[PDB]
Amino acid sequence: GAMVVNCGHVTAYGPGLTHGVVNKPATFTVNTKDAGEGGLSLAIEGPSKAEISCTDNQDGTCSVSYLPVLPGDYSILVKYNEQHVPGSPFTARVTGDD
Repeated sequence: GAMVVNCGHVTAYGPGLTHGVVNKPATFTVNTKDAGEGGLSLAIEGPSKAEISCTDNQDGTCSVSYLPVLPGDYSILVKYNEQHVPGSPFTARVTGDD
């Protein structure tokens, strides 16, 4: 196992890779810390689809924002330069309220 002092050039983390909330915005964080200013990409699968928005900020992240509209096992596909990341895929288990 790794430590916090030796992490990779580009990472994806947060509760939005592993859980969800139907009809309220689901989010997680990505960080191109030695990879660059950005340029990575995503795709999301499941029983249903999402809009996969993002925000630039001033903190160096590529902050991802999506919206699950039906309860399900929403599979994140992270890619870095045309191929998948070292920990891909991920699966956001979205729970419902109605």
